[PDB]
Amino acid sequence: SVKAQYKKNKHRHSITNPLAVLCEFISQSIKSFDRHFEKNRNNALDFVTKSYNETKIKFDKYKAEKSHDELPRTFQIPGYTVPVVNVEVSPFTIEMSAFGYVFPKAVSMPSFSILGSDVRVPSYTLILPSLELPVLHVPRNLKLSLPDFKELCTISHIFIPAMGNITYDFSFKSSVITLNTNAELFNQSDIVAHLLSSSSSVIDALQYKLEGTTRLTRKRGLKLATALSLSNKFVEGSHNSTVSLTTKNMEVSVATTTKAQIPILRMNFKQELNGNTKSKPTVSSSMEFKYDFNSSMLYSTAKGAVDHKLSLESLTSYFSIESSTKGDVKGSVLSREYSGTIASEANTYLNSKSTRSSVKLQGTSKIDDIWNLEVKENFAGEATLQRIYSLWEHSTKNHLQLEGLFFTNGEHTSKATLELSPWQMSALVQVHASQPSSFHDFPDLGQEVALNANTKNQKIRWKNEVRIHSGSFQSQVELS
Amino acid sequence: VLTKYSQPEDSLIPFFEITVPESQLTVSQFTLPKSVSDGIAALDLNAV
Repeated sequence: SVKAQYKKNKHRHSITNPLAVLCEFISQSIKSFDRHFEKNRNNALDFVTKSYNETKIKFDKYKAEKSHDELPRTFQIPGYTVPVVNVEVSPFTIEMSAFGYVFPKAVSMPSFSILGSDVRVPSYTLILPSLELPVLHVPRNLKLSLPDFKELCTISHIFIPAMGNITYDFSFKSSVITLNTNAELFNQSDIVAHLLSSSSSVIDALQYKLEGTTRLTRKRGLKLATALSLSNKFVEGSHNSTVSLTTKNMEVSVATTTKAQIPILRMNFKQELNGNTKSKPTVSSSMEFKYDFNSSMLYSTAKGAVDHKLSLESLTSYFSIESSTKGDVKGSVLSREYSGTIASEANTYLNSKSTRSSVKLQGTSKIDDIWNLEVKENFAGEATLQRIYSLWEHSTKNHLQLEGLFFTNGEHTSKATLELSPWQMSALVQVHASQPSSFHDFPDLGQEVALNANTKNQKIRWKNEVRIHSGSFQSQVELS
Repeated sequence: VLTKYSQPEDSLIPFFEITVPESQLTVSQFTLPKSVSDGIAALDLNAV
């Protein structure tokens, strides 16, 4: 028996949404434009008086005006009526002075009469001097102020569905299986959802319970709170997501909790996310993961934990970022122990004056007591508006082989640093930190560079040493 | 800003050094998504 009944409701809420906040907003720019206009007039002022200086002595005194005068250009447009869209166009008059060359004159245009609020007629009054008289003076005080655009500042009906209940139940009868899944949804004003699935069977794996709630309001922010829970013998899930919008501040809480029920692999993790943000945005992320491997047939097992913690501080003053994670793991494979772990720490501080970055890394892993000691994978660098410093990776490698004659191996560098400042340049590089071993005395190296520069002051030291079997060579170079 | 005739220790050539001292540029407080206004139009981000 399958149910899909649905009570149709075409009615909807029409929430009025104001737009006048936008309507005044651009209008605010207009007022600035208004004063900007008089600034333009000031620029025009810097010419107008001078232009007056070029008019009188050419027109008022010299006989060069009032010769074959013409009627001033006056163009009239009668108003019109449009009943379909109901628009009244007022008569419009355009005036140019006849004297000169189509020089603009005083223009004045009011607003028209239309239907609704779609466009705005540019009603203004600009006054400009006429060349028919020698006196030219643009009124700086008289500016041009256009009316603000009224593009439906209060007319807007956001449509919100006013719905019934979405009903869908699935029920089936048999002799070995019994499923009764019910899904319902409430849509009258807000978002209220819940799912229920009931499974009954002879087999334990086929019999379980699934349920979940989902709520989302709209009246006061979009506050969501969805939690899930699975009742199964093999999957035990508890997922918790709540997003709260209190119309002033947002909150996110993700409590993810699920565990595995596999006999040969006991995995158990955990996820928590709280993106809290009230005054300064911040991130609280810490990822948790545990696992348990055991293979009797393959005589292998693995047991470790992997975790991370993320810290973020979006502070208005500075921004410091914190991250670290651990990849710990242990195991035994064919009567041979397995090890290996990871440690991370990347500290990166930023500022408008100085920045620092140091990366600390740990990868000490061994394969059955072999090839280990990978330590000190750190490097640091600092940049200031007075000094620069860098010391990059200078790790060490010292590993042991358990097959043969206990062969030792590993080659690495020493510290090697760069120092920068006005009048002081330093390059102090010691490198070639090798490890001699068996098989005819593996070479032992080493190299030192001392560069010290203060413009003309130049100290250069270069030392090298090489060791092979039953011999050696060393060389030095010095510039003072 | 100072100007001085000097003789460097690691440079046998005398020079003239013009030095602008340290400056502390002042960056006044400002507001972020509450109500922005750049001298042209007041924009209320909270209202929108």
